[PDB]
Amino acid sequence: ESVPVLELFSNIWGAGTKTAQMWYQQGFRSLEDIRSQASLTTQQAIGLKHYSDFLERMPREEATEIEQTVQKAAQAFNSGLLCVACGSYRRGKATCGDVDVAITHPDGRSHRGIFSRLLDSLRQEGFLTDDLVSQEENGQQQKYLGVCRLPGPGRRHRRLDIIVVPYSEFACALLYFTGSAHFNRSMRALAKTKGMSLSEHALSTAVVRNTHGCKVGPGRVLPTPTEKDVFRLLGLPYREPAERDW
DNA sequence: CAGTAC
DNA sequence: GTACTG
Repeated sequence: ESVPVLELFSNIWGAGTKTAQMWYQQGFRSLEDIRSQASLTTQQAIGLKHYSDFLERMPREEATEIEQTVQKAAQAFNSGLLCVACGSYRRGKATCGDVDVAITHPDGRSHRGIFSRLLDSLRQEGFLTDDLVSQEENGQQQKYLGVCRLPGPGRRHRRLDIIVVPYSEFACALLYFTGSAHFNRSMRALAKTKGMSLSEHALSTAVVRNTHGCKVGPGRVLPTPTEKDVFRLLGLPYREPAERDW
């Protein structure tokens, strides 16, 4: 009966195995026990009150409405901005556990300062209901993880991820956000073999390494306007997102 | 460390 | 395999 309890606790957002185990040793057995007695982070507190909803996958159609809600608000600030949903949605599978949204501008200048008031604009609609994390200091990009909910009767809370990237990095950002995770690992794993490096920011060549293969060199960054450029520079056949669902 | 994003 | 903040 311990294993199921570790399952129950691990399905709380923000809680993993180490926390589930600690909660078990404290004698906690139910979600009610956790809510009333355990020390929760604001994250864990939010994931616990949205436990059922976060546990339910969403239809592709509803993920569209979520992206468009983001898209419309973002563009109101600017016509130029691109709001492309990634992750499970872009890979084209029928259900989504979350909605990943990448945002950029063709020029590479107009994207700055939007992130802060885009989030503010969404909160006024009543769209955003909770915030999980913010990474304002992330290179030239910002990432937000929060909880939204579409207008209307009988609607569930959903996990929402927003990142804002420069057009110089829009390629590797999409390559990261669409995934999948296993797919991203394998591709970056191949980069180490070829003496390169792949991040959500850029693909880099001439990357130095030591005897034990630990990285000591930043390498030089190769310009990649789109997803096909990085695929080509890696000596690999391009694959569509649907083909990326590993 | 632990948990998370893909 | 990278890369964040908690």
